[PDB]
Amino acid sequence: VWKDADTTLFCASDAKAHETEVHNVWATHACVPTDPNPQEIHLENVTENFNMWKNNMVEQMQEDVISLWDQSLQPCVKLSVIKQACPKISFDPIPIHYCTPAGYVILKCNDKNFNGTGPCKNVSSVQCTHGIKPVVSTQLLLNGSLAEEEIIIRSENLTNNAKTIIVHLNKSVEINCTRPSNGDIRKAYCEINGTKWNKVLKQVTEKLKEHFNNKTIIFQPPSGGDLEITMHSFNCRGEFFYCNTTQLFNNTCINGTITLPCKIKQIINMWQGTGQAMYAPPIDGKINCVSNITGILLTRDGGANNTSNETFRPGGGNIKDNWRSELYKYKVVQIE
Ligand SMILES: NC[C@H](NC(=O)c1ccc(-c2cc(F)c(Cl)c(F)c2)[nH]1)c1nc(CO)c(CO)s1
Ligand SMILES: NC[C@H](NC(=O)c1ccc(-c2cc(F)c(Cl)c(F)c2)[nH]1)c1nc(CO)c(CO)s1
Ligand SMILES: *[C@@H]1O[C@H](CO)[C@@H](O)[C@H](O)[C@H]1NC(C)=O
Ligand SMILES: *[C@@H]1O[C@H](CO)[C@@H](O)[C@H](O)[C@H]1NC(C)=O
Ligand SMILES: *[C@@H]1O[C@H](CO)[C@@H](O)[C@H](O)[C@H]1NC(C)=O
Ligand SMILES: *[C@@H]1O[C@H](CO)[C@@H](O)[C@H](O)[C@H]1NC(C)=O
Ligand SMILES: *[C@@H]1O[C@H](CO)[C@@H](O)[C@H](O)[C@H]1NC(C)=O
Ligand SMILES: *[C@@H]1O[C@H](CO)[C@@H](O)[C@H](O)[C@H]1NC(C)=O
Ligand SMILES: *[C@@H]1O[C@H](CO)[C@@H](O)[C@H](O)[C@H]1NC(C)=O
Ligand SMILES: *[C@@H]1O[C@H](CO)[C@@H](O)[C@H](O)[C@H]1NC(C)=O
Repeated sequence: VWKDADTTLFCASDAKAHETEVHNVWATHACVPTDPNPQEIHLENVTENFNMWKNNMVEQMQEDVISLWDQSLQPCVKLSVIKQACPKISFDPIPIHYCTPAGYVILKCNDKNFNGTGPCKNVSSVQCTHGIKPVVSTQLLLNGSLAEEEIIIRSENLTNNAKTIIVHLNKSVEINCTRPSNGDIRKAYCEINGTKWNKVLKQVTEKLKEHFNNKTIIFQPPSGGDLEITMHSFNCRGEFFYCNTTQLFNNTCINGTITLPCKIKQIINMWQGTGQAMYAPPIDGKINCVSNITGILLTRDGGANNTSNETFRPGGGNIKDNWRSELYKYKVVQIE
């Protein structure tokens, strides 16, 4: 028998001790090696109680990704306004596993269409999660895992427009971002196949209808707020990219290549909440990153319970929701 508990987890990874990349460096001294023979025990006739929006596992990943960025990504000016060293780095996230110490176990929901909250019929017990890459981004969830069957709408409270929505895709759409080798060093662009993106976006529209009484589904650009939230921001090879996602939410098409205009920025608002700092100028050459879009962060407009329209805008900024989208199927329990 077991009870719900919060505990201190430990991480594991396949960090190459030989490597210079900051995530390997970090994982080398912070995580143990992954179990080469991991076990998973199906619990027969067991139904358990999950809640992705209240899982302590998410607060502990957050704490780790902070520690990683604070030792890896050093700005040149920070805080008492300090000026320090900010050397260009090798940067490419690696998968991190989370594991329970003695006397505890992780329970896993295997229901193909589990939404992140409620009971789950097909449960197993494992010692570690799967490998999760700590990808920090807004608007679009990159390089995650995909839903196994249908698209999944996740939200702490659908009818409450203040709660963020996580759309979990079942089909990946590549986004391909380049700061060309050669001139404005800060100009970049992301290409997305519009045929692939618009088909999937229309699948989310029809999915959102099941949950919003077949009311009309409308997308719009974010009304305002932080640059970090009104644009798709993320880190590619150590450079901070800020991309304009207007064309991604073009209701007109719900057929060609979509090119988003992007800006590499040096003055950032730290998602760690540590303020505004200045990073180093970009490395020379073709800065390129190809990522899989595997989810979308949305906020529904308020004040439309009168109309038969429902508007959604790509949002985010709470980086913990990025960790939730991968830990939603797990929860820690204590064994007596
Ligand atoms: N301007 C306000 C400032 N916002 C941020 O720091 C912020 C949010 C999201 C990202 C972000 C996301 C990314 F994906 C990437 Cl790549 C990135 F580089 C940055 N940054 C805040 N300061 C406080 C302290 O009271 C706040 C309340 O908690 S919000
Ligand atoms: N106390 C609030 C906290 N203060 C700072 O961050 C801060 C003070 C001075 C500098 C500074 C000075 C420089 F000369 C250079 Cl070059 C630089 F890079 C940074 N930064 C903030 N947090 C957020 C959102 O995260 C803010 C909105 O920007 S202000
Ligand atoms: C339960 O989950 C396991 C692990 O993914 C899967 O192989 C199996 O098909 C599932 N069975 C049922 C009845 O849900
Ligand atoms: C998830 O499923 C539970 C159990 O049926 C339900 O109570 C909850 O409203 C669902 N949430 C969403 C966002 O569909
Ligand atoms: C994704 O899910 C939708 C339902 O939300 C379904 O119609 C579609 O066929 C699925 N696509 C794939 C590739 O599984
Ligand atoms: C969800 O939101 C609605 C509307 O904001 C509210 O009436 C309801 O109480 C909320 N549910 C919970 C469990 O807080
Ligand atoms: C990504 O786009 C660049 C152009 O910026 C192109 O050279 C490259 O072949 C693309 N990669 C993939 C995998 O499509
Ligand atoms: C875009 O995706 C469609 C499939 O939806 C494919 O048939 C087409 O060749 C793709 N085009 C490009 C330029 O990637
Ligand atoms: C994003 O692109 C649209 C279309 O060109 C433009 O109107 C808007 O001002 C851009 N947003 C920002 C923040 O530059
Ligand atoms: C996503 O994964 C690809 C493939 O490993 C990698 O090349 C790319 O840099 C990753 N993107 C981000 C933003 O981490």
